[PDB]
Amino acid sequence: APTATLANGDTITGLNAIINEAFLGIPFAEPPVGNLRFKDPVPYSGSLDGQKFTSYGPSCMQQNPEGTYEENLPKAALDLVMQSKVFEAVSPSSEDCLTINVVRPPGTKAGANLPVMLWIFGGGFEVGGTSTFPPAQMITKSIAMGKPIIHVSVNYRVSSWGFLAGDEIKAEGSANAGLKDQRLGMQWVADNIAAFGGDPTKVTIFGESAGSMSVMCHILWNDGDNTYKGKPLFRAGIMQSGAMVPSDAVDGIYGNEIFDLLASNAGCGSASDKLACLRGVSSDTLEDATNNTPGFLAYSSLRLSYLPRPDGVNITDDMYALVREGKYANIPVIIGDQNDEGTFFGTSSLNVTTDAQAREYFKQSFVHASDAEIDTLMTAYPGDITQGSPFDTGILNALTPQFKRISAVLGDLGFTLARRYFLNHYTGGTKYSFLSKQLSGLPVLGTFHSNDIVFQDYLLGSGSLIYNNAFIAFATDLDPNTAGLLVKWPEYTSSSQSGNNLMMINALGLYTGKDNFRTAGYDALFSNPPSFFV
Ligand SMILES: *[C@@H]1O[C@H](CO)[C@@H](O)[C@H](O)[C@H]1NC(C)=O
Ligand SMILES: *[C@@H]1O[C@H](CO)[C@@H](O)[C@H](O)[C@H]1NC(C)=O
Repeated sequence: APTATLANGDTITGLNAIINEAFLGIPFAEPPVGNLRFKDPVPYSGSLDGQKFTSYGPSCMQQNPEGTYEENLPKAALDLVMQSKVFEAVSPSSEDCLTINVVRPPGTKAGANLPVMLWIFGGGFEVGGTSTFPPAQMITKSIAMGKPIIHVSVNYRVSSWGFLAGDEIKAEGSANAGLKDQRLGMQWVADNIAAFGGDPTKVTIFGESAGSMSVMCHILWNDGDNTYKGKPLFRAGIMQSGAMVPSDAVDGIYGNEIFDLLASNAGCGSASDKLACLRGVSSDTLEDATNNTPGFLAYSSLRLSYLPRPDGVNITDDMYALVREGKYANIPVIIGDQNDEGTFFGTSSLNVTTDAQAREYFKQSFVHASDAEIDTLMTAYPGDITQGSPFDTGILNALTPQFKRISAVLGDLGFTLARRYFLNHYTGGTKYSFLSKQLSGLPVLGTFHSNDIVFQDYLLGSGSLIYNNAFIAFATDLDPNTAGLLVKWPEYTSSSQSGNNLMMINALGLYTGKDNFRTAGYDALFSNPPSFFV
């Protein structure tokens, strides 16, 4: 059985899985229960000496997503969403969930000094666990290419438990507990990964969906100061679908509104101090109260109930303003998207069939947008069913007359043109961007949000060349191009550059292209980015 002795001298045992060795379920913070609820995580004080860490612990508490998709998707599309599992609640779950997991090449030991890939999971900041993202395909591929890596994944608090907001959270200085969980997991790696064979100065953080939005928050955290004990906590970042979070400050209208609603639902509506009251209620009361605020696949969709918000302390301002003001870590980044990011989210508003209904849906999801702004938005993404997402499928996939334009707006603001805005203002390091069209022709969803998880962790396809091989090459060497792929990946300087600046994936292989599509959407959306915050 593998062993490792932590920085403090505790010797722990892990698991020999033949194709790798796993140290699963190590606690890194005190259980955030009772009056530690919603507060910053506290370092685990306690001995792990003599203990065995052979299985994943429970995930943190999950919010029910509230989707209807399983009755509107064709069997082919549905089979693939079932597989990524990013839109499902994980089980088992517990408030005592803050554990970290280290998975390494067989025969690895202290002094091997391998690059470390730190994975951050993320379904809508409301669901997810580390147990649903198998490290074995990434590790087996790293060994095969002679660039072995260690895979570390960290649990963090999602939903009310991890991202409650409003005036009282703000006053107490407890905003964005979930991101602080991740950050403390990063410090733990800085202080203990050398004992497992890793090199703390070679950490690349990567994630997909809310986990990718998290990597962006970590680049902007403390105005871009990512150092811990005179060293950087990470040297590179990979963002699979997700850039800045389009959100109002922690004490803005919706953060407050969801707080009041949750406190009433938990039976704290008449408390003078609602946080004290919420730390008093039972785990079941808190879970039920949370499940009475909207889940991300409900009609509110990406007007998310729980998500990272600027607090003036650790995320000091509006994340678009921080990016154009240069307040970020200076690291090399890979950031990319699936071609049809918003189609899965489009299944939430399938009762919107007319333009007037569409106008009301945009006006209620974006409360800061003026009519003029909503008018420009609907001109940039017209009703014309050939111009929506799944992109370039003509008259196909139009579940409703508005499904494809709502899907185009959600995909772009949430993920695809938010990446372009970052790439056009980030000068912190070399930029590499990709866009996948691997699943072209898949009915209703196209190359949908989270399909990369299947080809990164379960199956091999043209996309695995980027999701495994290029990402291991980037983690090791800080250049994707050492993977030795058939196509050379172009460095991205800006969307207006001459020449191909995007690595692209189709059903058969890789090729390059340009990030110059839907410029009208990009100007409707990002001329004044606050107008479309939630
Ligand atoms: C948040 O910001 C303050 C400085 O404003 C700092 O003292 C604190 O440690 C930061 N928290 C984290 C988790 O980095
Ligand atoms: C669609 O359904 C939601 C509830 O699921 C409702 O609140 C909303 O107003 C409906 N919109 C239209 C245009 O029917």
